[PDB]
Amino acid sequence: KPVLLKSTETGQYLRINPDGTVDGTRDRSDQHIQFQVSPEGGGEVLLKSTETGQYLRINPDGTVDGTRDRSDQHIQFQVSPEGGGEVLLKSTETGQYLRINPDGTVDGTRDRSDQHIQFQVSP
Repeated sequence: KPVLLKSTETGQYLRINPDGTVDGTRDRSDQHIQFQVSPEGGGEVLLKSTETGQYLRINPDGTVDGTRDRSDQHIQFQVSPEGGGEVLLKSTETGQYLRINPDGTVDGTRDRSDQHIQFQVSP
């Protein structure tokens, strides 16, 4: 089933836009905030835009975008329970956590103590 990925701090939902950019929004009418979680091998997941088919990618330089390249090694995530229903979403290849900043940009950070990397996943 499609889930939403909401940063607990800003109430912003992760969005992959058709043009490949990734950002945050509070417009729950946006069809582009729905994701399909699917398995990659035994312990990782992919986070796919239901509407566009793009996978969330954290690049080595910390930028976050969408790709349909299934061979990409920067689309695999580990989900860690953070207590209180919240989870962190960590890219396995680079050790970066997904972050939604207050200005609505989305990027990666290795800093596990950052307050903008906690997500609430809802159906």
